[PDB]
Amino acid sequence: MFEGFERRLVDVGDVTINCVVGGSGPALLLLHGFPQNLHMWARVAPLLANEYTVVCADLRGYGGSSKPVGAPDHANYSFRAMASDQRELMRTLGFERFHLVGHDRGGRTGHRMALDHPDSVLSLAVLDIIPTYVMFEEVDRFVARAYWHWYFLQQPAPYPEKVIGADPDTFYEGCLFGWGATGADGFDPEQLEEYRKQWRDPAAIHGSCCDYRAGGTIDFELDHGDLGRQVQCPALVFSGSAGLMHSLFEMQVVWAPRLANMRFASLPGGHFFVDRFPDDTARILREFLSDARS
Amino acid sequence: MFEGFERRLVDVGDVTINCVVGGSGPALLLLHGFPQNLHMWARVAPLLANEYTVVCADLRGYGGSSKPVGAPDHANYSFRAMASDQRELMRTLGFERFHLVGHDRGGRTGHRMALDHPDSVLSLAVLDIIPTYVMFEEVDRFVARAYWHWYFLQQPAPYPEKVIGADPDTFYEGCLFGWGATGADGFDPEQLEEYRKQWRDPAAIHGSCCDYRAGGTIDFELDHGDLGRQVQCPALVFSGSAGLMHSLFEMQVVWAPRLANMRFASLPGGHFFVDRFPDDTARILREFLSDARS
Ligand SMILES: [Mg+2]
Ligand SMILES: [Mg+2]
Repeated sequence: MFEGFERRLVDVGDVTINCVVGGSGPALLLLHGFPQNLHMWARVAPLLANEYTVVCADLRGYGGSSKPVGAPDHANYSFRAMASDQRELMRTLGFERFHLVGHDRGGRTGHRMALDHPDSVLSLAVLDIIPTYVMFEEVDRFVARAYWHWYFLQQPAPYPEKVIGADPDTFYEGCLFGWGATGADGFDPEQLEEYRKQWRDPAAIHGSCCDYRAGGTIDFELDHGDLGRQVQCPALVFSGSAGLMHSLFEMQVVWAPRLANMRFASLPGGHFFVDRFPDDTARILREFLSDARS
Repeated sequence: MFEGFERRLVDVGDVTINCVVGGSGPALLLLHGFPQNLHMWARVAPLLANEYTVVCADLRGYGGSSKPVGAPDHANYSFRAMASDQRELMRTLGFERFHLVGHDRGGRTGHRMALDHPDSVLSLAVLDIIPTYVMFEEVDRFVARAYWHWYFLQQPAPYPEKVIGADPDTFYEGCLFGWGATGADGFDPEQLEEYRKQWRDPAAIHGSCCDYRAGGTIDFELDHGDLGRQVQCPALVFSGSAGLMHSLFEMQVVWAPRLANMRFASLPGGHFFVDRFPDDTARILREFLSDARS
């Protein structure tokens, strides 16, 4: 995978970020989510590398990046800290400004990065997510059941860590395959093994739990404080139209207040649509990036 | 434990209910909750047996009672089904009417039994619970985090079953001890070993998960249909004042619309106060039962 891309472990502040870099053209940072890592972009990145310098990076707590022990207030795993790492990675790789695409946690990191450092983000695509603030503030019995892990993973360490660690493949496969009878079909075998191998690392089990602890505390408070602001660069809300999120919330409604320049796109898949629709994901991203740059 | 009590496995229809019976005087049925069984009453029952014929029974899906495979609609684990079993158990043991005390799932079973067969329940004590309907209709980010298991346990079989199955002791200890520093202290070793035998039983892991799946579906719907109806017999709302519940809800507010004759009592413990305050629990239940009968 990532034939021809340079593989780099870059020290940024107090953590090291694992990434692959390939291509030429404007920089494009692709950030993964849970329970995955930069390998979710194994097919999409090579397709866009004919026009962009594509960087796929692992968020702190995931894949090959540092996984520090979470602080009692979880602040070292807020999206502000996660975004800072990635923005500094890009600056180190020589890119002061860059386009950003983020799925799941990576989209949340991107949203926070655009609010914290508007000048660094040329465009923002958030894949299959609604704002973290809305997820919690408007939770109801249906949202809490669908997103049960948003609450289980917030339990104090080391409880989720020990429960997950007793059989991580079973635990994460549930988060990845979800409950449809299609469920595991469609994942590329090679990318799926990268999710498996990397998630069995107890330090990554811990780091991802800390990301979720922060989400419901520090991130929620930071997001609350920024409700009077909008992301100003061109933005794309890109959803899996056959997924649970597209079904419980209206994209326009939850995002319009956060994005000053918003476009929409969807593919007929679920939350992990990038895994099943690599080529079409690359196509939609390329069209949006072209629109953004115009 | 339960010295002098008779052990009975009683067929009530399509399930068999495990119970112990002791004492003399009016019938008193004590129903346990999650993640426990009739042994949570090992100290309280002998104290009350000097004035009541005390029956401590295992709910279907728990302890030594039948644990059928959950139906796709979870109806065989509704509180209506669980209540029917216990009312028939009492009738078979010779009692058409009895006092009822329930903690956690057992209190939910009791509320539903009083709504479905008011003439069979002479008095109803609900221990450390607020109504199922409220738990779900008024959920917010704090409630969902505190009662995360109400959402994890609703995930489709066999997922929670396999996650829990990999390390039952770690999973249920977190449910029983909680996150506080004095979490594990103060549980009687003998009673704890009986809860543990259940924790490790795959059929009980499944049964309890199905109880939670029904609670969020069939039970919520049945309860919705009965809003406005109040149980008429004397009732006691008995809570652990040092616990989470007492902290997020007001007992008066959530129970008043459900109980026409309501009294209150509390002990300075958490959700599992019965384990820590057997003598005082019996004292309070004795005082309430006397008041009820008078
Ligand atoms: Mg976070
Ligand atoms: Mg039930």
